[PDB]
Amino acid sequence: QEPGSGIGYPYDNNTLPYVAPGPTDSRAPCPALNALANHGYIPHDGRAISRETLQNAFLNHMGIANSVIELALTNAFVVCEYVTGSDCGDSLVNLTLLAEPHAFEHDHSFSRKDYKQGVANSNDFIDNRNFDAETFQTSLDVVAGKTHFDYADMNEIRLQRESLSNELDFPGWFTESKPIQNVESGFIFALVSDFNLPDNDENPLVRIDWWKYWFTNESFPYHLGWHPPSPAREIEFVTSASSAVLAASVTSTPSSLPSGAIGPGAEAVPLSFASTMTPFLLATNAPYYAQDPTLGPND
Ligand code: HEM
Ligand SMILES: *[C@@H]1O[C@H](CO)[C@@H](O[C@@H]2O[C@H](CO)[C@@H](O[C@@H]3O[C@H](CO)[C@@H](O)[C@H](O)[C@@H]3O)[C@H](O)[C@H]2NC(C)=O)[C@H](O)[C@H]1NC(C)=O
Ligand SMILES: *[C@@H]1O[C@H](CO)[C@@H](O[C@@H]2O[C@H](CO)[C@@H](O)[C@H](O)[C@H]2NC(C)=O)[C@H](O)[C@H]1NC(C)=O
Ligand SMILES: *[C@H]1O[C@H](CO)[C@@H](O)[C@H](O)[C@@H]1O[C@H]1O[C@H](CO)[C@@H](O)[C@H](O)[C@@H]1O
Ligand SMILES: *[C@@H]1O[C@H](CO)[C@@H](O)[C@H](O)[C@H]1NC(C)=O
Ligand SMILES: *[C@H]1O[C@H](CO)[C@@H](O)[C@H](O)[C@@H]1O
Ligand SMILES: *[C@H]1O[C@H](CO)[C@@H](O)[C@H](O)[C@@H]1O
Ligand SMILES: *[C@H]1O[C@H](CO)[C@@H](O)[C@H](O)[C@@H]1O
Ligand SMILES: *[C@H]1O[C@H](CO)[C@@H](O)[C@H](O)[C@@H]1O
Ligand SMILES: *[C@H]1O[C@H](CO)[C@@H](O)[C@H](O)[C@@H]1O
Ligand SMILES: *[C@H]1O[C@H](CO)[C@@H](O)[C@H](O)[C@@H]1O
Ligand SMILES: *[C@H]1O[C@H](CO)[C@@H](O)[C@H](O)[C@@H]1O
Ligand SMILES: *[C@H]1O[C@H](CO)[C@@H](O)[C@H](O)[C@@H]1O
Ligand SMILES: *[C@H]1O[C@H](CO)[C@@H](O)[C@H](O)[C@@H]1O
Ligand SMILES: [Br-]
Ligand SMILES: [Br-]
Ligand SMILES: [Br-]
Ligand SMILES: [Mn+2]
Repeated sequence: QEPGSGIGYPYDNNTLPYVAPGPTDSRAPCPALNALANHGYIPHDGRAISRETLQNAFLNHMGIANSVIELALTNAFVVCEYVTGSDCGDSLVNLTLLAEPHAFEHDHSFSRKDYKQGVANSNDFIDNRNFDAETFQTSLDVVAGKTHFDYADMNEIRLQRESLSNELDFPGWFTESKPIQNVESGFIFALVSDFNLPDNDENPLVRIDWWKYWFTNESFPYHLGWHPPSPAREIEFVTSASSAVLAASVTSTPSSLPSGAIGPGAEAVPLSFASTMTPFLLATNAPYYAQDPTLGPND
């Protein structure tokens, strides 16, 4: 928000306003990076981004400590080298390359379509990067009529997304990605669980309106009482939440789940790509921004 507005105070004492991305700006498949870039906490054009810029942006503006993004930084740079064909040093070329499929970006996302979702021909691909309202609605519908949800609910959401994706994706495309997805499940708990409840740290419940605002608007739900977690969330919280989601008993089982969907997931690890492997072409769509309504500088 506008620095003088004091909307972030006393959690964030140095805010910057929301500015919609323009057609030439680079955006990510990540709702967090996109929100940061929309505020200029990382470059508004989404290009030439250092590790420290990301670290400071997450820590100072979203209450996410360095430990939370350690692997994510490593993997961002692995993907940058893979896509561009050379080492990216400490300047991530852009955000858009992070939507390279079957890499850091993955199938069965909560709010994005898959790279080959619903395509008639094997060579076709679609926008697996920008926010997709319909896809996100398939996630929200699992918790329809509710204001909050718990670990077991999140487990049901990711299962619904896996089932839909396995059914809709071009045959042979679908590839399950429980370890990366469920770090992101833990990220959702870390950012938008309800810290106003007494047992938040031990038993976090996602506030659905906060989650919807963040994902749909790619800006921060201050108007709904949200603020950056204080103290900043650490990696322990995230991976514990990840484990808890996958540990939670399944009471409704969708059909067409891939093998071993239900049960513990592997620890997320650094990505690696063979030098002989050429990257898949990136979707070229202009960056998404909220238009129903469009957002003001304080939104
Ligand atoms: C340098 C740090 C980060 C990088 C490079 C990064 C990268 C990515 C990428 C490539 C995806 C796409 C995966 C897919 O859904 O197919 C993604 C998704 C996601 N990211 Fe980030 N991320 C970072 C930090 C964070 C943080 C700190 C949060 C919140 C605390 C966050 C929240 C999410 C969520 C919730 C998704 C899933 C979106 C969906 O499934 O629709 N990210 N991220
Ligand atoms: C973010 O950065 C990525 C990585 O550099 C950009 O994707 C790449 O964009 C270039 C164009 O600048 C594409 O190069 C073209 O490739 C075709 C076919 O290989 C060739 O005939 C053209 O002469 C040109 O070299 C490249 O394919 C593409 N990489 C991938 C894997 O899709 C991306 O455009 C950047 N996005 C933004 C919004 O900045
Ligand atoms: C995206 O942000 C906009 C702007 O903050 C939200 O619009 C507001 O919605 C609330 C209800 O929750 C109203 O009190 C305000 O009057 C709205 N303002 C405008 C301009 O409409 C919008 O709800 C957010 N989107 C989501 C899905 O959370
Ligand atoms: C992205 O741009 C490419 C050309 O630069 C197209 O060939 C791709 O099909 C893809 O097109 C989509 O996104 C662009 C934004 O650059 C739109 O202009 C198109 O209408 C399309 O949605
Ligand atoms: C914001 O400023 C107030 C008043 O000086 C201070 O008490 C608070 O610690 C600051 N918040 C942060 C995150 O530094
Ligand atoms: C989240 O983190 C837990 C613990 O590392 C994993 O089991 C899960 O698969 C996801 O990566
Ligand atoms: C989540 O999982 C990691 C291992 O993946 C632990 O290091 C952490 O303490 C938390 O349980
Ligand atoms: C790891 O940490 C999470 C979040 O604090 C808990 O919910 C979980 O039970 C485990 O202790
Ligand atoms: C990972 O961690 C979670 C939360 O502590 C457990 O519920 C799960 O069984 C696994 O050990
Ligand atoms: C975990 O527990 C639930 C009940 O909470 C069962 O429905 C499920 O089959 C699993 O054993
Ligand atoms: C078991 O409980 C889950 C949520 O924990 C529901 O989504 C499901 O329909 C069943 O009642
Ligand atoms: C739905 O069905 C699966 C397997 O049939 C169970 O693992 C799950 O607990 C739920 O009952
Ligand atoms: C229980 O919930 C699952 C996952 O959301 C559905 O696939 C199933 O139809 C039932 O409603
Ligand atoms: C987004 O842009 C629209 C213009 O259509 C305004 O009406 C709105 O206030 C917001 O700034
Ligand atoms: Br670029
Ligand atoms: Br489809
Ligand atoms: Br796994
Ligand atoms: Mn995806």
